[PDB]
Amino acid sequence: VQLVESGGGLVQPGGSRKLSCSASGFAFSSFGMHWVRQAPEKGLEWVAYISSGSGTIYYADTVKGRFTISRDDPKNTLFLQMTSLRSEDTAMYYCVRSIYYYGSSPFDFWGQGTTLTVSSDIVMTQATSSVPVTPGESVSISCRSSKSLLHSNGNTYLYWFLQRPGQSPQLLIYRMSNLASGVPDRFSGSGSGTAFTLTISRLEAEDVGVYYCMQHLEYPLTFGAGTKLEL
Amino acid sequence: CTLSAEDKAAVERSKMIDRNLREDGEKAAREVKLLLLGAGESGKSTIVKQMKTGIVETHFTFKDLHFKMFDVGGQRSERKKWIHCFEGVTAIIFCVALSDYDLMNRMHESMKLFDSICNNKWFTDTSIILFLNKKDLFEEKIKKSPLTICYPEYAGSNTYEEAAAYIQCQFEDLNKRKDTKEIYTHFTCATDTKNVQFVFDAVTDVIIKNNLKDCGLF
Amino acid sequence: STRITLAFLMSLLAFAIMLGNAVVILAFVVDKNLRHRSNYFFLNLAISDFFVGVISIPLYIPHTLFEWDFGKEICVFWLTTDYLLCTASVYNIVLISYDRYQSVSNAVSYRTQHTGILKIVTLMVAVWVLAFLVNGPMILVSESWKDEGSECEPGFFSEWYILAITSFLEFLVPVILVAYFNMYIYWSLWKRGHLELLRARKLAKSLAILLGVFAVCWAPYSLFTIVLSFYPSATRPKSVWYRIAFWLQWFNSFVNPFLYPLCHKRFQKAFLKIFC
Amino acid sequence: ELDQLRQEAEQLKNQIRDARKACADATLSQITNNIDPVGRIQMRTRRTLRGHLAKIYAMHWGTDSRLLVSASQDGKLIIWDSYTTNKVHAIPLRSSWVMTCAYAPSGNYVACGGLDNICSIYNLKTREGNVRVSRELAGHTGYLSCCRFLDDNQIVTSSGDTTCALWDIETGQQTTTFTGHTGDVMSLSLAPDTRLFVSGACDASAKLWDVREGMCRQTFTGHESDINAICFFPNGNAFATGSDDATCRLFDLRADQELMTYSHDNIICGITSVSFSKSGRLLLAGYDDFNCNVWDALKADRAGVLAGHDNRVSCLGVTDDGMAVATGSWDSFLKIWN
Amino acid sequence: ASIAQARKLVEQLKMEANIDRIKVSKAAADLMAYCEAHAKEDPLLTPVPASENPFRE
Ligand SMILES: NCCc1c[nH]cn1
Repeated sequence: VQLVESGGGLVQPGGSRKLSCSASGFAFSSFGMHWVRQAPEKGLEWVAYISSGSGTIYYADTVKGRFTISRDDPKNTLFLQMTSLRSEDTAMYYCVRSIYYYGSSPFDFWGQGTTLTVSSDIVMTQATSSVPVTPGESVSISCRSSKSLLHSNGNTYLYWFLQRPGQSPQLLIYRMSNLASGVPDRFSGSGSGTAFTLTISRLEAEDVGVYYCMQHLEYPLTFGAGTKLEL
Repeated sequence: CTLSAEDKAAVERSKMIDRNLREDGEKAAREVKLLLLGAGESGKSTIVKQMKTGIVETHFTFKDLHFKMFDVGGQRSERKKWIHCFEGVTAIIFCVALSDYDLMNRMHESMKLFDSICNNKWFTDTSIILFLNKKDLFEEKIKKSPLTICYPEYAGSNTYEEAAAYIQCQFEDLNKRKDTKEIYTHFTCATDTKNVQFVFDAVTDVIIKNNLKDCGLF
Repeated sequence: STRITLAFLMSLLAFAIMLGNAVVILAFVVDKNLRHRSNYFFLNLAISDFFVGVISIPLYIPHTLFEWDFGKEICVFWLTTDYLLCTASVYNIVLISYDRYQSVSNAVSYRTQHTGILKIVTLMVAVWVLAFLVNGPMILVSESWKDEGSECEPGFFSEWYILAITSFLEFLVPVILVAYFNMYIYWSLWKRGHLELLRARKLAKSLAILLGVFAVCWAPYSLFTIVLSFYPSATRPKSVWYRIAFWLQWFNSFVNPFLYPLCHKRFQKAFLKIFC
Repeated sequence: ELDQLRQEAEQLKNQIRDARKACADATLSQITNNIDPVGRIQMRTRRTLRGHLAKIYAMHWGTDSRLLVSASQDGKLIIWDSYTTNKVHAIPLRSSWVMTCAYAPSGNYVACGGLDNICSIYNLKTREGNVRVSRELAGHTGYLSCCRFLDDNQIVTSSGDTTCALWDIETGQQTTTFTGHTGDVMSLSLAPDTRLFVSGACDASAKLWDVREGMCRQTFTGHESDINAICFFPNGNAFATGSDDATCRLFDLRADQELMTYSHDNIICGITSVSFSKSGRLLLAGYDDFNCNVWDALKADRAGVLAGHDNRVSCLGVTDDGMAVATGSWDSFLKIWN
Repeated sequence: ASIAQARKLVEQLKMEANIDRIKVSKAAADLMAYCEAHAKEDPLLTPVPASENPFRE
């Protein structure tokens, strides 16, 4: 299972570019795909989403109209066509996969990312910016929403991502209190409909990074500000 | 529509699975199904070789028609507990050896098994294709051995003619549902070649008569 | 008086047509197994007869029985829809017969053929378009030929060549096609096939009824209209026998749900499950 | 001399029969004579799961009582979400002849078998978002009739060669073999504590076996034809068997006898599936007459009929929480009743 | 041959004949007590309100 991204570089303003995402090692024909961009110093930001079979396509209002998404199943490739690039489009782009069924784990795998440099929405807020803590202690991170994320079916759509310095974001807890595969049980998460917390019991040297809380209740998907952890 | 994004995506996935299931079913409904039923290795391996574990499946093609043949002679279990799984098969193929009449007699067992299969409550509309075989060695034996061993009540010439016809009529008289069932008898052999054409003609005749029987005619 | 009982008889006939075609349509829409070509053709025939059961007879009853209820624009619409529906039913019968002929002739390509919903929709739309184009435009053009308060008949009923061509294209070609498609089926099985004699007799009998009903219910009225067109007067005053041939064609819409969709042996399963 | 051994075996079985007769002081009906009947049970079809294209032969509820797996001769193994009508998974089988299916208690694995004499185990919770054959257990001589999971590594199967087996999934070898039946074994059920299990065969007799030791603890014989279904009472000290003679019989482990018989004169067809309910008060049994009957377990009366199928009912099951009862028949339709 | 089968059968019968059996009345009473104790947790026996059951058509 791996995703390799191509494109990026330096683009003159008002031009156009194409980004490619090649998936090898899994069934690309049954996974919905997302393009997510991150500013060089700011937090993550959703860009676009394409369903399996290209039935439904969703765009962010920031780049709505001048962006196009597409996919090719026999070649197992995902294409993004960007037109009329402005100075605000510079970013690191990530090609994320997500499969949707009962008990699934969306956003489990993230791509590597490609850099590009140009020469009525739920507000997710993380008041904390940096927490200095020593290894071996328990750390709590608070994320506050602006709407009730709990739904009539009982599910609470809150995702926690950890991005280590120099690495792509990693999924930890996909839905509220649902640990993902491959991570230690020492991570835990809880919430009360509007304000949620992430608890780490025995912090180690590998927990240094930035934590993001994301909502998936309705499009457009909104991220939160970074919450860095320092030794 | 009082649904979340993930629920809508799940509904889309289910709708996509429905299309694949329907497409697979439509493709699988265009194939001809044959059930091979021998009796004590009575030439079963001879005819499966001429068409290009418990159950064996043989898939082949002839004149833009896909034939799937099921051999279930290696089950060695109770037949009544799984025979209903083969209801709806397009046709049944029966192999009878003509050279075991001199060989408890094998011909009587074959007749009993044919009676059991033909007058079964599940195969009340499927047609049986007979494959009376081993004609050459049958003639070789009938030259120096009378047929009266199996049939005491038989007065006929000791030749290939007037003797194989008697066996064919004896096997055909076991039918009791002549109203909706027919038997296609063929005299094949080890060196015979046109068996596949006979199967094709029998199958297309069955298909025509079934299509004209569903519509209310016939 | 006789008007009340006649109106009751017409209402009973319309109700019977309505119920038969509604039952056929309900059976088609309830079950998802009836998604073959023949089932779609039966549905089209049922729709065509159902619309006769709702549009033609109810408007025709007051017009002849009690008092006039038509002016100058309703009559044209009634004539156009009636002719369209009758021709559509005839063409649907021809299409069903042709489908049976294809099933009998080449059964190998019949099974392995993949049509799709688009082709079936195209066939049904073509049937309806051809049903309209025979009578609609000609009636619309010839409506002006009538003089003042002429009775609701197409304006070409005194035109020997136009009426001959219309009757030809509407009845003589379909009956010949049905007769040919109903004799190939019997001859093919007679060539291929005592059980033999009994099955041959259950075919000759079955195919003759389908052709016989179509010929009997559609021949007389087509003959009176052509014969009466030669008289110097505008057609002729209607006798008793002329008003029987008129209603004989509408009786074919009542018979059709009993023959084609009811003996399909897959609609009976739909009928039994829905009712019982 | 075999005649002496046969005579001594006859003496032993006569002694066993006399010992059984000595302990039968009162029937179940006499004790349950004074109790309030359940009354009339009315169940409605909450959901209808469609999408199969052939005869459905088996099904099994999940541990969460929300997901269910169904098997049909179409060649598909479909995992449905039962709350909605969505299809979670659709697995294509290698062999279209399938007669049983199972769902692992953990929810990761699903097993199926049939006329191919091989039990295929698929792993659902994998990477790549795909379902692939995890294991293919072979070694049986007759058709596979049932399969049940003890854990993620051990399975129990029964075949038509008059033999049951306990397999280890990691190494596909028969860890234990249970023999002694003289007819084709058609069903089995595991105890709630997963230490004993009962199996019914075509010799009109059921046998209770010990998993760990591997020897037949007990045998029961009260039927007159082939036994097609079996299931433990929720307590774990009794079980119910259904046969082709239109009768269900409740045997008890401790008393080593049969307690109650459920039958009626209007019903004469065979029985395809039998399952209890939570607390064991009700007993639901499908029949060949296109129906399913609900019997009061303590009494012998009949509570209701679940008549919503147009063909022979082949399987039915009750959730672990008892909220719904699912039925699958020879027509391609699954119906959930509540 | 058949001698081994007869020996296995007689050994199995001998093993089966050595089982202690309780009275039928005690077993029936235990079954009745188990059925009565868990009667309140039977959604099928006692229909639940339309809000409680997840299946609501
Ligand atoms: N061709 C249909 C015209 C008609 C029929 N019956 C009465 N009028």
